[PDB]
Amino acid sequence: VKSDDVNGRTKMYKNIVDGNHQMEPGMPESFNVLLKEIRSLGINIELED
Amino acid sequence: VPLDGGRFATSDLNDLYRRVINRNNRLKRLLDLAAPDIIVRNEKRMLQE
Amino acid sequence: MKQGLQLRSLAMTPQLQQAIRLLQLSTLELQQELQQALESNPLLELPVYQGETTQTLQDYLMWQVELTPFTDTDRAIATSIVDAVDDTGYLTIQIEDIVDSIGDDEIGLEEVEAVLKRIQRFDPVGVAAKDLRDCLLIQLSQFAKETPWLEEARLIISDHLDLLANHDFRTLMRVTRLKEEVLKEAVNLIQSLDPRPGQSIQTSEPEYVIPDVLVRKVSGRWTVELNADSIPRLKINQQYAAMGNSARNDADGQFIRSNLQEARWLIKSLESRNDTLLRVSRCIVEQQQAFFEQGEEYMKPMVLADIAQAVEMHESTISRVTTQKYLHSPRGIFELKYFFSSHVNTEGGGEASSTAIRALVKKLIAAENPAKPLSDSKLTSMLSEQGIMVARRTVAKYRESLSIPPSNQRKQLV
Amino acid sequence: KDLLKFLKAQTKTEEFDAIKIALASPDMIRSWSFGEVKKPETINYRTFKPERDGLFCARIFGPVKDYECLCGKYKRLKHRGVICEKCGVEVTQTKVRRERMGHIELASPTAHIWFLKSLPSRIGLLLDMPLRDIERVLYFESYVVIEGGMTNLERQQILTEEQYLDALEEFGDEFDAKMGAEAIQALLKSMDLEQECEQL
DNA sequence: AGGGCTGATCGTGCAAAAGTCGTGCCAGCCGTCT
DNA sequence: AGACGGCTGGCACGACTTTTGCAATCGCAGCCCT
Repeated sequence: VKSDDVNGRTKMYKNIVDGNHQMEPGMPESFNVLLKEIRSLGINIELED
Repeated sequence: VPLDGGRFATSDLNDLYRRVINRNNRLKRLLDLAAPDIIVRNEKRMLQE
Repeated sequence: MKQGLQLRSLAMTPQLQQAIRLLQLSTLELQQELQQALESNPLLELPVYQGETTQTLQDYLMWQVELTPFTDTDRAIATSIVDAVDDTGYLTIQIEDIVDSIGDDEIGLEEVEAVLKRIQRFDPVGVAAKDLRDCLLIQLSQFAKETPWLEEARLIISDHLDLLANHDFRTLMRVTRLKEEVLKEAVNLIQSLDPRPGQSIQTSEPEYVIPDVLVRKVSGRWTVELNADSIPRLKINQQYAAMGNSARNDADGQFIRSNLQEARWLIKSLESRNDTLLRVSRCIVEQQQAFFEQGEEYMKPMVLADIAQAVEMHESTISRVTTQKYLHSPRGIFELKYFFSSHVNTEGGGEASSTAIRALVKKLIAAENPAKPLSDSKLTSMLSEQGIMVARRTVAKYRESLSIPPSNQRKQLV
Repeated sequence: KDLLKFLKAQTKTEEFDAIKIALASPDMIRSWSFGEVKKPETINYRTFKPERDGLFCARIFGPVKDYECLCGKYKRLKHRGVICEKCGVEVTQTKVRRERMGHIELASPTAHIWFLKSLPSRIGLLLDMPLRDIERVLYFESYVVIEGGMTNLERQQILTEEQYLDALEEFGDEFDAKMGAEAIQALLKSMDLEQECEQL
């Protein structure tokens, strides 16, 4: 929660208003952006399990 | 990063895709024309530089 | 004097003609064409950004839609309503356009209307107005009913928009049977209904202008300077120029020479376009300095043949390449043809024009009773008083050109 | 699209357990490659419109700010798979606009500043048979011997540009010698590391 | 052995058919006071 | 409670513009066709 990417800000606000108080691990959204990198995905041996 | 509004001043966000398309299309055209090895090689050097 | 022998050239057609035809085009038309041409010649030469948020413009409406509980289809329809909103704040594309583009039977008119009504007034009130009018009704209903004269305002806004369009207060009072001048409070409240609540943000309409020159009017004698940065520069690849003579192969040298000749012709064409434009622009700025200074009201009758005779401008190359030239000056941004004003009659060796007439008619209609605008006959009288002598036929015709209601149609209750 | 799951499918995430980082082959590289843009222009103040096949261009790098297109056709979030003819770009969420790199080909190689520059100069291992000669090969200026047993030249033998010309003149059309990569890296490309491992 | 025949080069207008404005002109119409 | 009246725009004609659609025969001399 505590920074900048307002993308899950909407989800956080909706969950809190619902009192859901829930979050999704997802990816460093910025490391998902670093995959966007990945030498342009050049390095994607990423064996997500 | 437009500080003043009139000019954006992309703080280190230049795109070389200009050079990409330029060199690739030029190589495609001159390849059918049996381009000089010198011009082909200079394009090669700058192409992957 | 008489006839005997003596006397004695010619131009070129096709290739030179094509190069010349390229210049009559627009500025960016020439720029994109130059890019496409240079695509061939081998012998020529902090992730993102954002604006106001929460206050996030149309995207703020999209987020407030994303800020409420809705299903996938409701969110998709709200997004179709929001993304299909123009710079005026209303829903740019109606529900029917979205249904046709989707082609989805699951998304229906009822479902789309429900999703849009859930998104009718969230941030701010009256977004995706879909022809604001029911948006005005939504603003009135969302506004507290405790406001006085709200019933009269609602009755007027329901189906009396046409009567208010003509500013016919008498017709409105006769139709709605409203108490005279008691509906005035309701009408004034309707005037302050915050139209373009969407445009309040959506009117972030950006300003676009690429004048082909700048007239600095440097100490008078309006100094026209060509937009050299906007003037492209054609560079020849000198490395190819040094890599062809050494070519022991004749075919490569011949192809290089032909490419060089074509590129030189193109560069000369662009340069000639620029130079002729500069000369004619100086001539016009001399002619339209009164139009440049006092304005379109003092816009003199300017013609190409007269300008060509006055500045010794091209007799036909000018007539060709004159298309699409724009200038930024103290008056504003003006087109090339905008500089030349038509011819109108003036006695006593004086002369008259068209843009002058348009601005004068605008002033004269402004110089009319707010209840009763200036008649086309009255406009003719004003023009004759100015010495224009426009007469009623051209007066009505230009008022139609000026697109303003004249007396018997601009008539409003005082 | 029934639109009853398109937004539902929009929100998804993976476990990303035991992630690996390694090289690849160009197939996936062009698999990422989607668009084609031509110009280096940044932004046009003439019309305040995106560059056409330029930087931040349409038909490239993902969707548009709204589901509306730069040209103006198929301007709706409801239009999902329909592609307007005026400019071909996916009309969807702007999130994919961050999730779209491109690939640049230009059809020819040059120096990798990966080897011999870091604290470990992988140069020798990175260039393999070239052994720190890939940088020299990055000039297409030697056309070294590729193969040829008839000529008195090894397949993995250095033949500089003058050496290549002399080989072609003397050995005739028997001393095969190619550039790009020029000094040694092409013969590296035509090499097997199993014998090198056994020899080491 | 005699004829054909070939184009390598040969580049700032115009003209022509078309269109389009200026101004007029005209026909119905509505506010109203008769 | 129908005509006045100016609107007001449809309709008109010429009058100024205008855009496109337009490249050669050189020049020999060798080569091809006869």
